[PDB]
Amino acid sequence: AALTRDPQFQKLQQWYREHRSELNLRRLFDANKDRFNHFSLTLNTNHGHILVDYSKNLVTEDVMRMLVDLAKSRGVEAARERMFNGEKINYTEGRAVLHVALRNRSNTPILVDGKDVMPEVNKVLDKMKSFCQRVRSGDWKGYTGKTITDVINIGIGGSDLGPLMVTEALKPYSSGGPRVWYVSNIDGTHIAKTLAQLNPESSLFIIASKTFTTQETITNAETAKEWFLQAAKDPSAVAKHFVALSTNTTKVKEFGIDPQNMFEFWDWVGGRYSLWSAIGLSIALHVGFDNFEQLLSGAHWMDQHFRTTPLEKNAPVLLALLGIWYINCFGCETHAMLPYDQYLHRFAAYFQQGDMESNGKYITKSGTRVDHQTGPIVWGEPGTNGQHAFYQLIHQGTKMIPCDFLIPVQTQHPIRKGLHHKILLANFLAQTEALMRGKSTEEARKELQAAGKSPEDLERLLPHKVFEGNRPTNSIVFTKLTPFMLGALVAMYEHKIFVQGIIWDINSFDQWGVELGKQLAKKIEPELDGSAQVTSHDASTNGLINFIKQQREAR
Amino acid sequence: AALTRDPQFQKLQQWYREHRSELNLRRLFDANKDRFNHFSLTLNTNHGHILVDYSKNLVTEDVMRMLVDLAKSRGVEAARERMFNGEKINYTEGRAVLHVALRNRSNTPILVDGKDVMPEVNKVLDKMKSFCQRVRSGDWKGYTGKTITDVINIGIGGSDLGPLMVTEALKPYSSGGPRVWYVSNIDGTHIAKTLAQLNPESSLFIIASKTFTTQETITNAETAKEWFLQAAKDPSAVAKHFVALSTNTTKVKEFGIDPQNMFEFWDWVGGRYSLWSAIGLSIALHVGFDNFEQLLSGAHWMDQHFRTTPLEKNAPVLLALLGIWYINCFGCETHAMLPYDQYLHRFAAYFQQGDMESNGKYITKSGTRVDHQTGPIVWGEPGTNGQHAFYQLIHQGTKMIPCDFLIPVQTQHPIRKGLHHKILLANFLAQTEALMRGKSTEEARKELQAAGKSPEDLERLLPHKVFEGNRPTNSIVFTKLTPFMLGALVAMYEHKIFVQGIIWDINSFDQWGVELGKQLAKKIEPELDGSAQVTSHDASTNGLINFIKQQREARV
Repeated sequence: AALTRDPQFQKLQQWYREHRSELNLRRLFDANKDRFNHFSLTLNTNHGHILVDYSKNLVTEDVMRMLVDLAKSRGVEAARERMFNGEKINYTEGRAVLHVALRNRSNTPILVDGKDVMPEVNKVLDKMKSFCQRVRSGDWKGYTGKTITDVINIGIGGSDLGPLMVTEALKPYSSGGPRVWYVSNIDGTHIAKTLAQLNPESSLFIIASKTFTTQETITNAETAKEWFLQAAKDPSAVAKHFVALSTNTTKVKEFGIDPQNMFEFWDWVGGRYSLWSAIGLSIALHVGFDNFEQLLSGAHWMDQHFRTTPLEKNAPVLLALLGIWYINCFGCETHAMLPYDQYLHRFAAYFQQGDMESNGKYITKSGTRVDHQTGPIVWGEPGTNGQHAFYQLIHQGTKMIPCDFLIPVQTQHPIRKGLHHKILLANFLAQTEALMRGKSTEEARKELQAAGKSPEDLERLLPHKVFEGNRPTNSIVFTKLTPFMLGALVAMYEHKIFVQGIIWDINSFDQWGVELGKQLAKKIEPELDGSAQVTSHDASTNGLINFIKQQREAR
Repeated sequence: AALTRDPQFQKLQQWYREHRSELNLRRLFDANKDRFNHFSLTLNTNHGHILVDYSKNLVTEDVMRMLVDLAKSRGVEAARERMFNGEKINYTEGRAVLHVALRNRSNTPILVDGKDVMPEVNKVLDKMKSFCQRVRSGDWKGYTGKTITDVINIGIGGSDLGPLMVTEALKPYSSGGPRVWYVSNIDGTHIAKTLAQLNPESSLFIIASKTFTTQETITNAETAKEWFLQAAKDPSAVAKHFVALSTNTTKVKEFGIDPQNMFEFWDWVGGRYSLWSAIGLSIALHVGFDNFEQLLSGAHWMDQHFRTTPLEKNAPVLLALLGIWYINCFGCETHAMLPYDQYLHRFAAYFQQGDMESNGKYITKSGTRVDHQTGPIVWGEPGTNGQHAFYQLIHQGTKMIPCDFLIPVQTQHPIRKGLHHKILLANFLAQTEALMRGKSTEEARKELQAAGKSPEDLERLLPHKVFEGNRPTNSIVFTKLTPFMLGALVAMYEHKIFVQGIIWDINSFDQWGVELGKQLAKKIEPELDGSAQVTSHDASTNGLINFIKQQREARV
């Protein structure tokens, strides 16, 4: 595969084989009091600063140089330019990759097949702005003349996770907006428990689906429309309560949706990169279009940082390279994302899709199977909650787990004269310090003697109180989690994912891996109907189906 | 370490070396039309059936036999009896491990230091029952004479995740109960945004902490009490709106809560095993104490299953053993929990604590460092949501990821004459079928030809459409997600975690790993006050602190 044959990758491997045991963070920090300055970036966006502190990583200046040389050798800069120039870098689907055009506040032309996309982008944005103002002002009324109080986004995957994560993160900015609800699961619990809390007269449903044929989304959409019409009766009332994020005008009209309330997007918007498009309509409804534009503008800022900054100082590149080091050299299967911010409680879950569906791949551009690792398993919960759930394992288990710790300097809720945020910050800082430093046998012994333990007591407990440390982390600290700042942070990780995928020589922008399960579910659905035993699959699938049929009729 | 020196483990590692490249699930199923019968268990709890189908695992009868031989050699049954008999098996802390006592509905005596714990378990349960009846009926009035409409649990870690997961999972059983809210993060967003939605006249706060010194919980509690008194003014009104769940009578009294408003538990209730105790009070308030007793009864049934069933047919043991196989022979770092149930959306997150804080260890009973893997990273989201997020990596990534797929046969919401649940069941079944079967080059080529692709386009696309398969799963199917059945399922994984801990010779029941971060946060706290530069740590900690101080004063 391309990566394994790359001479800079082999150089990196050889260094790792020879020098791994020099990489002790305590020793590295004791030997270089300038280490923070050498291995951190400060970004001034003009709308807050971002400090990317990567100094608690198992790197030296030589390792960083080797990693930048690998990004050069693997052609990261040229790939980036192909992305931004509208070239068809989604090569298995023959498609451009232009989430960057969605937020191109400069309106610099970006051509696909020699035709600037920016006018179509801005046309949809202008329709979003108009519709948002009509709904939020009370001008748009439901079928009995009431203003909209609840907006229900129905969609799966990329049509769900981004808008949910952002409206959760930007909840303080929703004054004057309707409540937002997200229905994604086909499990009928999800739509049913949502509908039970809503009034049809004042609810607006947003059906998010390019095809308007997606099975889970359209089934949920049909269930919502049945509930709605059980109240309203008149099919013409659907057009006051249902809009579409889609291009299938025919299916949209057939559903009962006025086609001027179809908000379009394009094939070069991947679902897991789509919150910047029409898919973000629920964001703009909730926090207002001005704040949605701020979200776009932050992403645009980070797009320019990624385009103009030398690789050795380029935040998404450096994040990507550190990840390559831990994945392909240390062999770490996972990457933890730990935001110390309750509003970001769905941030890690968003990047499960964005990272794992992008880079959970094993065929390269040439059709060759990889012979190395690709994307990691991403996971996490917000701090400080995760501290009382799983940090025991991060500190004292048998797994090396690279962690990104993120936090805003300024809280949206400075209650108690700042006391809560002060304690939050202190834990953010202490945890990465603890992971780095650990606590030696001698240090733990001293503590146990001071506590008065008997000599046999102390020797018993002592090994359990030792922290081996040397556990690496990134700390990402930013002034305040505003719409602009969130946009910049999300875009940063988008470009990290891109850089990693170029290095591995995979297509970060397709998802052929979802097809087999879809095909097999369609074959099973009709077999569940009626009471006959099923024999057409492997013995386990049959056995499960026949247990299901047996237990359908248990009291 | 003990495990590595165990002769049955060595025989497992040899079998793995000599036959690993022989375990292909398509071939196993083709060779053995009885593979599902031989590699599944059906349990009749008398309150729903449980099918634990472990046949899509990379195992043969010989592996399963070697795995059970390991369980006997590592002494799982004796260790189990020690736990159930009240011995001090939390050996680093000198404590018993008796969450099974909390749900011991048979009231068989369990002695600790020569005294039966059951009378006190039941005294607290009776107190919980009376309190829940009074609050739920409207008998219990707030300071202005109103009934309670909102219950707010303030607690973190083990005093939060359990009660939250269960109230979320059992939301259909909460008709007539007050709304429940969970405040856990120290981040002031969490309490602030909650208090803004509440009326002090009808909100009941529950302060949950064994110790009652958890800094996050006591700070949150003080913030809530300040807010409450801003409206109520009269400090004696606090006894009508605040109760405590703790082991520390004295710390609770020192906070200013009336002592008959304290619901006690005991040092042998680990926080991450504590929802069965007083810590479950918010569950009982929300769904009623009768449904809480069913939850306890479910766990009690699984406790008896675990205690009385031969190892080779014992559900928690078999799950544990399959985990050992994937962790210590295949080297899988992670274990995914994928319930096809939106009500279980917080189940995986609960077992992140239950599994990873228990078995995320590296020192054995003899004080020796392990020289093998211990507990995995647990993660997951409910299906079908996870399906559209990260299954691409499970199918076509470079990682082996043992997955548990869980689903109830009967939905709580049989809308559209069952259509939604039919589709959910189909996806539940197809995904494990797909992970097992894959799709070969030959099969993918035929599909592309049938779809009319040109030879150039076919050959360009073909390798991307191939699924290597052979990815193993458990399927856990149960009649219905009732209070009883949730109790049985949570207990089943508790005992899985116990068995794995005994096999690795670690302590599943301590958590010394959390101390260093707590000590270092206490030192940093005072340093954040005032504008002075901090120089007392490593350069990164200093540099972060000084950036925080710089930017605290920024106007964005």
